Amino acid sequence: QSKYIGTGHADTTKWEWLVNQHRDSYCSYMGHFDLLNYFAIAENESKARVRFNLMEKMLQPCGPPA
Amino acid sequence: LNINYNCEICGNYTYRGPKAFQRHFAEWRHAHGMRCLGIPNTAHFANVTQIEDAVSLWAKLK
Amino acid sequence: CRRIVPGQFLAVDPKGRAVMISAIEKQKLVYILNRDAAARLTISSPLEAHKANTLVYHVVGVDVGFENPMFACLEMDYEEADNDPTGEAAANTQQTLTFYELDLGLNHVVR
Amino acid sequence: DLIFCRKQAGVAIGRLCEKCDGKCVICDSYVRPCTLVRICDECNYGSYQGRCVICGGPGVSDAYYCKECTIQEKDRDGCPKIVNLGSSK
Amino acid sequence: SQLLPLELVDKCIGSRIHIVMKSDKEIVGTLLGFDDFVNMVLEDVTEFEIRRITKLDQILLNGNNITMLVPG
Amino acid sequence: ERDTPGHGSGWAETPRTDRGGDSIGETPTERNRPLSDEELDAMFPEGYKVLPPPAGYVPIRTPARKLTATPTPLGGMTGFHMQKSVNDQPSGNLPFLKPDDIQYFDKLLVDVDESEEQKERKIMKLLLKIKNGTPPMRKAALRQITDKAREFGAGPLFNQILPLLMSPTLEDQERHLLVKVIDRILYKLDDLVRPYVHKILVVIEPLLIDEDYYARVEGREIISNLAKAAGLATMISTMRPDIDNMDEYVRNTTARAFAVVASALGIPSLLPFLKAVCKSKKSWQARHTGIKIVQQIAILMGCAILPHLRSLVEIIEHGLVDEQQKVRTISALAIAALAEAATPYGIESFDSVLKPLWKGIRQHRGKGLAAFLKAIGYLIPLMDAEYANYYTREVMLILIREFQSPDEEMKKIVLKVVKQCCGTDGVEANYIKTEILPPFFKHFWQHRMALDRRNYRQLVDTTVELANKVGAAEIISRIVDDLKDEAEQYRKMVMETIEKIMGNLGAADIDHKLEEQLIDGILYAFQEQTTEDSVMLNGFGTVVNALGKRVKPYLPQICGTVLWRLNNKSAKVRQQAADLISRTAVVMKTCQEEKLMGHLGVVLYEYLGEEYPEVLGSILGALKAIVNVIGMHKMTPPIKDLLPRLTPILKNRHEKVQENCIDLVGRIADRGAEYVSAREWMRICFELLELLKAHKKAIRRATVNTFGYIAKAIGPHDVLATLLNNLKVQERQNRVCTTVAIAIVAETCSPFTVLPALMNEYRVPELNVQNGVLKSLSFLFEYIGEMGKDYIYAVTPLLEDALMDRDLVHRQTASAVVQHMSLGVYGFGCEDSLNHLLNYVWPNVFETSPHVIQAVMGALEGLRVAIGPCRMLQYCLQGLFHPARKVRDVYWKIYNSIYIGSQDALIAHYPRIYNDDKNTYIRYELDYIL
Amino acid sequence: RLPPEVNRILYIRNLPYKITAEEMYDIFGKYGPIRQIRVGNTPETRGTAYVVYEDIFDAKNACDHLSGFNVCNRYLVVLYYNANRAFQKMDTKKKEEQLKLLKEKYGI
RNA sequence: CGCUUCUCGGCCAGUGUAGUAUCUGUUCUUAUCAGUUUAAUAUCUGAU
Repeated sequence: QSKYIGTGHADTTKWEWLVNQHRDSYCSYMGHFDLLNYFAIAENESKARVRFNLMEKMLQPCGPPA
Repeated sequence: LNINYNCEICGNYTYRGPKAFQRHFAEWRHAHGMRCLGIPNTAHFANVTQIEDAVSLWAKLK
Repeated sequence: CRRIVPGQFLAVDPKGRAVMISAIEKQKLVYILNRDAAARLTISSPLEAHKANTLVYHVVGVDVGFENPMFACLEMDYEEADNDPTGEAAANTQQTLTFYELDLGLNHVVR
Repeated sequence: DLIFCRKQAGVAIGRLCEKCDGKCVICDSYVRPCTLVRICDECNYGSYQGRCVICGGPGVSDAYYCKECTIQEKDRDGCPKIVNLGSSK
Repeated sequence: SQLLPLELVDKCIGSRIHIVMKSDKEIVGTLLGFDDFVNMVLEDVTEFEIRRITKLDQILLNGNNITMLVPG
Repeated sequence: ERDTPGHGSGWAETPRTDRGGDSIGETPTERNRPLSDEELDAMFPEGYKVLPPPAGYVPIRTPARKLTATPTPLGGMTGFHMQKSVNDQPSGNLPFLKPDDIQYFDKLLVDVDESEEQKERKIMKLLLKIKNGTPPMRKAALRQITDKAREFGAGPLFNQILPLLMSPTLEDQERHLLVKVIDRILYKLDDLVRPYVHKILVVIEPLLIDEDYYARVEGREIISNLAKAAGLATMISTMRPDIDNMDEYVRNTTARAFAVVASALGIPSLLPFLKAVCKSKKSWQARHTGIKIVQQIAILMGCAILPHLRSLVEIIEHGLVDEQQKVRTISALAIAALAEAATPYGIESFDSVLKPLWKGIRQHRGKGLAAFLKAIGYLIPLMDAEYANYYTREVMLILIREFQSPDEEMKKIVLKVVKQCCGTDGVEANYIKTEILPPFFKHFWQHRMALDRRNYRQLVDTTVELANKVGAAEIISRIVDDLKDEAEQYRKMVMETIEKIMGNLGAADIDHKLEEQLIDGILYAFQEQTTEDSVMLNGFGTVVNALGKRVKPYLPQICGTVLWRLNNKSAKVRQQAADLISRTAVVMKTCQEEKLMGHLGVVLYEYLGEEYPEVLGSILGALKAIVNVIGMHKMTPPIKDLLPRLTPILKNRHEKVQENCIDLVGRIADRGAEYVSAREWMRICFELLELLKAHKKAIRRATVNTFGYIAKAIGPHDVLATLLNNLKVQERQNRVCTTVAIAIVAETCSPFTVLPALMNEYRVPELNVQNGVLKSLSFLFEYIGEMGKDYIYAVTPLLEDALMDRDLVHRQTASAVVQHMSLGVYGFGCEDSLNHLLNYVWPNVFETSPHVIQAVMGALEGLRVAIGPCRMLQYCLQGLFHPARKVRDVYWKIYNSIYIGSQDALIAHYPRIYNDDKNTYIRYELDYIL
Repeated sequence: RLPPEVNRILYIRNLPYKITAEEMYDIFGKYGPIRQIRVGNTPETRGTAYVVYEDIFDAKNACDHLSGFNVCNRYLVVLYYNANRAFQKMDTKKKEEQLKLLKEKYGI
């Protein structure tokens, strides 16, 4: 369980849980080709610049911890 | 109980019982010293006494 | 689609010997290939590159003709980025290029 | 004392003895064999060539997984070659 | 509780036996079988006057002239 | 204290130097060594006075020796005289005290309270309830100590065990148990054990180096549990000084320790230490050890050594050249073991090793020599048969010249080598045929060898591989003539060898004349069997099934013996010949020798009145295999005769019977099953029913499957009605097998029939049969799968009742039903109900009762796949952060189990979450609208 | 010709709590010179004693004849004392002086 | 072994490893504050 990421425990902080689901949101968005294309259409960029941006936002999302 | 003991990370505090120490570890102030020290909470650090060793342990964590 | 399970990025050698496969994060495995007795393609057993808390931007087969093969894992660690209450490690981390190196004879894979 | 090795899942077919022979390994059960067992030659090697994935005797057959463990997708975790408390080998 | 003699012959089947005629002759070989009249099948039997012959195979010994049977 | 400790070592050997030198100049001129009052205050525990009676008293004592000879020779003799007692001495215990043990448990010769530590020691004699007494005492006492782990602390414990795990007279059972206590408390104490660690190994390490197989494996288990349990630097800082300890024993073992601690904490942790050791320049004894360590690492970690291979070797090379011998010796030996875990890998890592090795090979005399072989031999498989080609061609010489030694260490070695050298693809056939064989069969095949164990095996192997190359008839030809050599173990050997060979190579090569010599042989052996052993028997079977219809001229001689033996010779040998038929059935068939099938059928049929179990068993076995060749309707004891003839046997109590019988009955009631009028069957039913008292699994196994077969023959209602009555008194899950009948039955005609009977039968007030019916549903759905899409409704309300309490067990088992249902239905659209049930499940979440919980985990996991997450997750939100610990413990454990599977799905189902000051928890993406 | 376990020590029990070193020294005195004795003077060990001789075979003759021997109205449990165990209350230190001494006088 | 008589019948206290549940008996609802502890209690730890 532990070496399988996204594992929680009862000490789980708010922040960590949410950052988790962010990241996983992302590897989905890189995953599901369409969903990606959806984003691309909406906010006009490349597919690439999308994926790139995302892979920037990976570690950050929500901003610094507490 | 009523046996001399000391926790180093907490104010070099004194504890009179060994059962008391586990309770101190699952504690508000003990976790405040850890987390505010930069050593994050819960169950990996339980056996801590001195401030120094758990710093390299936390470097092993991250 | 996982965060940790391969199939996302995929790379493979010029000489076809071995092929590396990877998720986005944490897992990079490698399957070696050699044609059978009759030269029909037999698949090796896997291997593992595991490295904790490491983002793989992109992977590419490498060229070394008839060597121990190489791969390029573009990486970044976020582990600095978590344990920085400030938000400095947010900046001032640079993505780490590493070449992994298959090694047949020893048959593991070494950073 | 008795728990999995869960080292990585190779191509090596599993091997079971007389005793263990029917059992879908994790669901303990005879029901509905469908799909097939893989373990690491690390787990499975040498004296372990055709060794029981449980008891340490010679394998006379090949464990099939249940369907139950199938849809719960467990068969794909680390290689179920049980290590006892003592050194496996 | 009584021990029947035919039961004693039965258990010495496949063993070595000495068969003692009412005359001065004796045969030792493996007891293969017997009937109710105590005719007897011996295997590879030594024939003695108290060594005449080494028999090879199977001998039917006529129960008629048999006096004593000895297991061993 | 550590520095202190080693100080004490250099002490010890400085002393042995003083004494040994004192008899070195004294020889130029032990336990009995006299003692000092500090030394005398060193042994006895606390709490004793020394005395004086008097300086006149202690003067006579001083006079004692001088007056022990003096008054040894003087006058005395002793005289009894012919002529309200008290004082009953208090001895023994509930588990009782052996006489010797008084010394330990003496303080249970006092009877008091009010002494505090001493109340903890005096309470820790709970041991004795471990060491001796009744099994239940052992159990309960054992836990009582486990939960008292933290409390008394190690110190008192090990203070009070290690005497016993040291007991000069300690029992083996007592040993193993007291180990159990050491493990079990070592699941708990972690930081605690530190000061005790060495003070543990000292007992244990002997156990690790253990003749008994199960002994060792325990030992290793706990030395890990300790080493991992304690800290690495603990283990090290502990265990240096045993390296240079004078006794080779303690080194030896000390290694195997380090082997284990290394399996625990990984090599690379530990390397720089080792690598330090092998460069220790003080003395060799270390290096002898450190190298050994490399080895036992090799052996243990085995196939996994692979990655640091190169480093390890990079240690060990600097040995081979050493001035001291052993260090050479052991060293190389390690290289061997390495490669043997290396298999065909890492060749060039060994690389820089060779060129000494080859040279070393030349110049040697002795154990070391053959050792270097042990290596090279294990190398060759790792080379390139061009390079390997050359180097091979050099060795096979020295190998030749060396067959002949008297050394057995040798013959093992050179043997295993040949396996490899001439065990090669890149080696040429004839060459072996000429140079090697004639020696080989000469010096090796001898009666020295086979009496020993290993050599037996290793031999067989080797010869086999020489077959796999030079062919079959070559070998077998030369060893046939020895089936008729007298002594058994030898014969046994040739026999198994052949068996394999015609295993691998195939019979097809063998000529004719030789073959006559086979079968004549394989009888001649088979006719004389000290014990009944699988060897000759199997070895035969394979012989025949290989020869196929080449065999045919030989039957009459076989079956002739088969019968002759079969009879007499008194019964012990009978079962053997029986089996012999068992295996050769197939051959008696396809060749179409039917008169044979008349013979066997009927004459076996007679023995089924044989009273010895161990015959009748093998008898039936023969019958079974006889059935699998000749079909039913051609059976010469046509079934009508037979099957009843079996029927009464089922009482037989004894094992092998019940096995082969129920097996047989099964085959026949499956296949023919018409031959026998129904009435007979229903007798069979009411006889089966108590076969479910079987201690054994397999009996019940096939038992059930039969129960089904007949249930097909007749039709269901009765047979479940009949099963409904059965298994009333089965103990703790023994009856369940009956339930398994209800299941399999319920398939083998449309279950769609049977339920109403079943369901209704949950009405009955008798509790345990209620839960029985629940499991019935359990296995039931597990066995039906898709079909559940119907009767689901039927059960659902019932699951509601049972699932609502009477007691746990209701909730446990029922919940299991939910599981197997929930998988089976999958995605046909019946969720709605399953949602409904989810409710009455849900509250069960909380309990400590292990079976109830791992049951529930079962439930919610399956239910996940049926309902889907999103619904689940909608039960698991609120739980995560709930203030309490208890709830968070669990709702997390659930949410994990949801989480690992279907992580990919979730994304949708995390709800919106409002972003705070330092952070943004709203994922803005999804709201981009075109 | 001896079992290895037995040692110059014997555990000795079934004693009265009045009983005399005079009695003791005398009786045990038969087999050989006493290295020395201890008597449990303590709440628990009142009733038992240890005995140690200048030789084992001394003690062997002892456990031989004194086996179950009588004193007063009691039969003394007579046992070869175990060893190792709890002693390490002391430490091995105090070589240095002595082994320098043999180092010195004899020069060896 | 055969015949006769009588009776009855058949056919047209095992064991082993792990673990939970449930009764009864015994002790406490009892002075303040300081720490550990708990969802909150409780419980545990000191002195008047």
